Amino acid sequence: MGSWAEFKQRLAAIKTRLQALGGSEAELAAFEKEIAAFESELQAYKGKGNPEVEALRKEAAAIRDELQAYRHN
Repeated sequence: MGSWAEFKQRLAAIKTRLQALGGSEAELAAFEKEIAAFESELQAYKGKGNPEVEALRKEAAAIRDELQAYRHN
């Protein structure tokens, strides 16, 4: 419902910022602070969407490692 509506706008917000990474240190630095709130909120974003947001647990995973290189790309 409206819950997954805002979560979709966030995944797209990281697609543009990480598109540069020329600044990196000041760009994907806040990124790490994001994926962190993606787990604690994944359960508190609604009654308890475990399977629903579950798919977002596999995609957000690759969003962390690939972000380790942008730190200095």
